[PDB]
Amino acid sequence: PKKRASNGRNKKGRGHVKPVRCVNCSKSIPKDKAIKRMAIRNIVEAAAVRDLSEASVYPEYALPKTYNKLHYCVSCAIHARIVRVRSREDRKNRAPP
Amino acid sequence: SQVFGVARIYASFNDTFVHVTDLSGKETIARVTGGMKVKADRDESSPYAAMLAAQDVAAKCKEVGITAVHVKIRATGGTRTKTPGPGGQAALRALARSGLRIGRIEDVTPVPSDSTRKKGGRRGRRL
Amino acid sequence: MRAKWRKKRTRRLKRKRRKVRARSK
Amino acid sequence: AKRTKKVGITGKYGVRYGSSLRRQVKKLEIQQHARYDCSFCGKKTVKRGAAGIWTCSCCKKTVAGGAYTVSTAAAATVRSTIRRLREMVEA
Amino acid sequence: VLVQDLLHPTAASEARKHKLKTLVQGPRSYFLDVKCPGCLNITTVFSHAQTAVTCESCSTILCTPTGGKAKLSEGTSFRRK
Amino acid sequence: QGSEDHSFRKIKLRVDEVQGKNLLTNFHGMDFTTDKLRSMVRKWQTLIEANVTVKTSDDYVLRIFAIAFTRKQANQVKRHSYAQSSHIRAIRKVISEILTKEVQGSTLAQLTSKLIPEVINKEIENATKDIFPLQNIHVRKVKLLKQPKFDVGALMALHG
Amino acid sequence: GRMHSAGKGISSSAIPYSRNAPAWFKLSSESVIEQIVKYARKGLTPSQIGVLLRDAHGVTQARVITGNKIMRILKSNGLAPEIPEDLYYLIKKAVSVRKHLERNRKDKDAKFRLILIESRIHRLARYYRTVAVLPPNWKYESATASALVN
Amino acid sequence: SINQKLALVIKSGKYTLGYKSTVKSLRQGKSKLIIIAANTPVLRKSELEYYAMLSKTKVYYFQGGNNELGTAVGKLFRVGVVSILEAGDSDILTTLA
Amino acid sequence: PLGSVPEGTIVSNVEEKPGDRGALARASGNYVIIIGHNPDENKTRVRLPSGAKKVISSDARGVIGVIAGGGRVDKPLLKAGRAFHKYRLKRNSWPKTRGVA
RNA sequence: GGUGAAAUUCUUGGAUUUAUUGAAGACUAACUACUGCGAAAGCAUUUGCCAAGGACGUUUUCAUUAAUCAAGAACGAAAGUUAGGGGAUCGAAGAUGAUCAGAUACCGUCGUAGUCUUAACCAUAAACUAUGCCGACUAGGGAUCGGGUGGUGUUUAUGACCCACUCGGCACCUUACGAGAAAUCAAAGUCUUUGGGUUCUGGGGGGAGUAUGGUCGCAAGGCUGAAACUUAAAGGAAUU
Ligand SMILES: [Zn+2]
Ligand SMILES: [Zn+2]
Ligand SMILES: [Zn+2]
Repeated sequence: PKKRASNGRNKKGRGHVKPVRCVNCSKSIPKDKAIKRMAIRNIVEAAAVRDLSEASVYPEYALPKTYNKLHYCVSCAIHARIVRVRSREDRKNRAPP
Repeated sequence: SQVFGVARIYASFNDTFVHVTDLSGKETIARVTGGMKVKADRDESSPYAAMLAAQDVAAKCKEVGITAVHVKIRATGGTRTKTPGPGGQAALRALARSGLRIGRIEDVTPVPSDSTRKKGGRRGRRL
Repeated sequence: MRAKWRKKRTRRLKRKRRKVRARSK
Repeated sequence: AKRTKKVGITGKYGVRYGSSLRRQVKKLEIQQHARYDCSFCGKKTVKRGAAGIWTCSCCKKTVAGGAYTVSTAAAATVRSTIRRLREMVEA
Repeated sequence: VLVQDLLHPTAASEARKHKLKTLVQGPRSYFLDVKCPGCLNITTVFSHAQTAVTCESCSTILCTPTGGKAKLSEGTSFRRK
Repeated sequence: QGSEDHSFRKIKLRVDEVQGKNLLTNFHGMDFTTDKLRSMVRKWQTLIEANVTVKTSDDYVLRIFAIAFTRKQANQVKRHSYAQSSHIRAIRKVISEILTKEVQGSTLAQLTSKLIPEVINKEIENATKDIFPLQNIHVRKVKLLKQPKFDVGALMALHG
Repeated sequence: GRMHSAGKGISSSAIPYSRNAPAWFKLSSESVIEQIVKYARKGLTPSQIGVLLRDAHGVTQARVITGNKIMRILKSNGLAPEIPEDLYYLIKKAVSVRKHLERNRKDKDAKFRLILIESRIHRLARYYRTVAVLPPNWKYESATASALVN
Repeated sequence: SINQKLALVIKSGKYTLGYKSTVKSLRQGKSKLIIIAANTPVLRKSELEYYAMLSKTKVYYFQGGNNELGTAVGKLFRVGVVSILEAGDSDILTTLA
Repeated sequence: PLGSVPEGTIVSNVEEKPGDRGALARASGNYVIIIGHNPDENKTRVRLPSGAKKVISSDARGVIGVIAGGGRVDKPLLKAGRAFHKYRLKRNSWPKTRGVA
C-alpha cells in the first residue's frame, strides 16, 4: 500500500526535476528524494595550536573550517548512518533533535 | 625573516603525496609517496606509514633552505570524490615534529560546476 | 518469472512465427 | 489525382537500384534542384550552376557553396568560429 | 455553529467580504471627483481606473493605472463624488 | 599587507621582467580564497551572479564578477526571505552598470587602488536601496584577456 | 470551466443593483447619442468605448445613460462593422501566430495552441451563423486571412 | 521596438515605397527620415544617403533587410527604402535620438 | 601567414614549405587546424585531416575557412554510367577488374 | 592504478603530483526548498527578439456563445532507426586481472554502437497522485507563492518587512460521530435514506496481449484481437 503519504520524494505537482548521483555507491537518485545533509567538520586534528602555530607567524590566521554537502542514497544510508528502521506511528518529526 | 615553501599535500584515497615547492611552482622539491617509505600496499593508508612520508620530506627540505612553509592541503578533488582521507589529518602532524613553520591550512580541492558525469554506471557499483 | 523476461521470450519468437511460417508454402 | 505515394523524384529511376539506394538520394536532390533564398535580394531566384556553384538568375551574383546547398552544416560552425577569433585581437 | 441570522448580519463581515460574494452583490469602485490643480472643472475620474485619462485642457496627469487602484498622486483632492 | 582580516581576496601576480637580480612582478588580477565564498553560502536565501567584459586606460581587457546574497532583514517572521525574481534581473543590470562605469577608465594604478580598500561595495549600499539593501557583496574575481605586449615602458612606475 | 486551461478563478465585474442611477448626473441621453459617435470617427474598437468614457466621465453603463446597449445604439446610426467585436480580435490572434510559425518552425509547443485557438475560431463563427448575424456558409481559411482581418 | 512605431505612420500620414519614389522626393525636400534596409546593394545604400546628407534629412538603419521591411509597413511585397512625407501624429520624428 | 593568426582558427590551402603555392588542404572541403604556436623557434604545429600532425614554419601562406564544394560523397554514383562519366574526365583507371579472375 | 585484499595497464621512452597555458565536446553544481511555469512527457548560467499562457482590478463588451466526447487529429522523456556532423566523459556487445567447484555474473582496467545536434521515424513506460473531466455542498488551524485592498506600523518619497484581510494555486496538520474489507480519506464524504451531467473500461484464474486477419511503420514493433484445452484457487488488507 501507500506506506508513506509522500511515498518517495517530497515532490508534489511537478513530475520530474533531475538526478544527482550518490557519493560512495554512486547510485543515481533524483535530487528531491534521498538525503540532504551538510557535513561541516574542521580542517585540523586535535590541534594543540599554541605550539603548532607559534611557528605560524601572522598568528593562527584562520580558525580554518571547510564545508561539504553530501548526497547519500536510500540503499547505502542504513549501512553507515544510524537509522536502519523506524516504527509505524513515529515517522512524523522533521527536526533532528 | 622567514622564507616560505608550499607544502600542499595530496592525501587522496589509496595514496598520499606530499612535496614542498617554491611558490614559483616550476622548481619543485622532492616528492614522496606512500610507496616510498614502506612496502606492503596495505600501508597506503596507515597513520604511522603516512607520517614517515612527511618525515623524509621535511628534513630534506631544510638542507636546501626551506625553513617556513605554506601548508595548503588537497583531497581527491573535482568530480573525484572530494573528501580528505587518512593523510591530511594524520601526516600534517608529521610536519609539526620539526617545529617547521606552518600557515594557511585550507583546501584547494577543485569544485565542479557540475559537468562531465561520473563513472560506476547509472545504477551504481553495487558489491 | 519477472514479467520483463517473460515478455522478452514471447517477443523473440515473433521473429520465428513471422519467418518460418512465411516461406513454408 | 495524386501521382505517386512515396517515390517522389525517383520515379525517374523506376523499379531498379534498391530501396535505400533510392531513399538516401531523394532526400538530397530536393536540396539540389530546388530554389533558395538569395541573400543579396531576398527573392527566390538562386539555382544550381555546377558542382558547388549557386548562381542567381537576377542580381548576377554567384555563391560558391556546398555540393547540395548554399551553406552546409560544417560551413555553419566555421563562420561563427571566425568572429569568435576577430575579438581576441580587436575587442 | 448551528444557527445564525443570515438576512441581518453584523457590520464587520461585509468589509471582510468581497465584491462578488455578498448577500446582494455590488461594486467596490466608486465615482469620484477631482478637479485639476490647474483647471477648475471636475472630470469624474474614479480610482479603479484604466488608461491614464486626464482633463481635457491641461492633460498633465490625474491618474496612473496600476494593477489595482489608480491614484491621484499630486495636488488637489478627491471629494467622493 | 599584514592587516590580516583581509584574509579574503587572494592575489595572483604576473612576474614579468627580472630587474637586475631584483625581479619586480606586475599585476595579474584577483581571486578569493577557495572557501570564503563557500563560508557565505546558506539555505533559505537568494543568490546572484553577473559579469561583463570591459577595457581600461590601456587594453587590459578583463572580466570581473560580482556576488551578493540576501539579508535576513529586521522584523522577519518568515524563514524564507526570497527576493522578487523580476528584481533579480533589475539588480543584476544596475550592479552591472556600476562595475562597468568605474572601469573604461580605471587605470591599473587606480583600478588597483580602488580595489584594495573595497570602496566599490559601499556604492551598492548607496545605490541598491531600490529592491533590497543587501547583505555582503563582493567583486570576487578579475582576470585579464589582452595584455598588448611586454611593455617595458610603463612597468617602471612600480619600484621602490 | 475555462475550456482550454486549468484556471478556476473569477476575475470579472459586478454591475450595481440600481437601474435608475446615479442621482447626480447632468443632462441625459440627448447630448450622449453622438458624444460616443464623435469618438467613433476614430474607427473604433467598439467595446473599448465603454471603458474610455467610464474612467473619465460618468457613463457607467449603457442601461443608464440611454435605454439601449451599444450594439443597438451603434448599428442604427450606421457604424457597426461586419465582424463586430470579438471574432475580429480572435482571428487577429490567429493571423499573428501563423506569421510566427513561418519562421523558426521548430515550435511544437507553440503550434499546439494554434490547433487549440482555431478550435475557438470555428466555434464562435458557427454561433454567429446560427443566429444569422453573419451570413451562412462563411468562407474562412487562413490563406486570405490578412485580407480578411484588414 | 520601432516596428509598432512604424505601424501607425501609415495610418496617420503620407509616405512612399520603393527606391525611385523616395529619391523622387529628396530632390525637392518634401521627404523626411528615409528608412533603409540592410541587404540593399551598398552602392545604392550610399547613393541616396550621400544626397540625404545634402538634403538635410536624417537617416535610419533598419536592422532587417528587404524582405523584413515589407511586414513592418503593412504591405505584402518587398520594400527596400521607405520615405515618409508627413507623420503628423506619430511617435517617430522627435523620438529618434 | 600562420603567425598572424592566433590559436584555434580554421585555415586551409596552406603550403608545406614557404614558396610551394598551396600544397595541402586543397581538396573538396577540408581544413588544417592550428593546434599550437611557439613565438621562438618559429615553427607552428597543425592538425591534418586524416590523423597525422605536422610542424611547419610561420612563413607558410593560407586561406581561411573550409573549401566549398564539399559534402558531395553522400549521394551514390548509383549507376554505371555516371561513374564512367566521372573517371573519363580524370584518368584511365576504370573498370578495375579482379585478381582471382 | 586498484579494491576487503591482487593484477592487467602506465613505468629513468620522465610518467603519476606540480606550473604557464591552450584547445575539444558534453554539463550548468553549491542557492535549489513540503517553491514555481507547463495540457502531459518535461523545464535551472547571462542578455536580446518573437508571439503565447494562468492569476488578480473593473461601475468595459456579447447575451447561452456551454460540459463530456465514437469517428478523425497535434504533442509525446529514454532506448531505438536512416543519412550527415563533432566525437571530451561515461559506457549493453567484446577482451582482459582476480573471485568462483562454476563466471562469457558482481568487482578492476580498457573499450564499439549510443550519449549531443540537424532533417526525417516509430507512439511505448511504474506516461503513478496506481485516484477520468465539469458542477455544487459539508469542520478547525497554521504556514506558503501570485494579485488586490486597508492599516497615523517599522526600516532612511520609493521599495522590502509586519499586521488584519481577501481570491486562485501546491500542499500540510488535528480530528471526522461520516465513508471504506482494512490500510486510509476533506475526499475514496453528501450511496441499499439506492438518481446533478458525461466519456472510457472490467467480469474466476492460465492459456495470452497468444493464433487468425485487418491496419500503420523501411525496420524493430504498435492499435484492434479471440478460441481450443486445463484447473478450484490465484489475489487485497491487516492479527499473532
Ligand atoms: Zn553512492
Ligand atoms: Zn539577388
Ligand atoms: Zn487635463
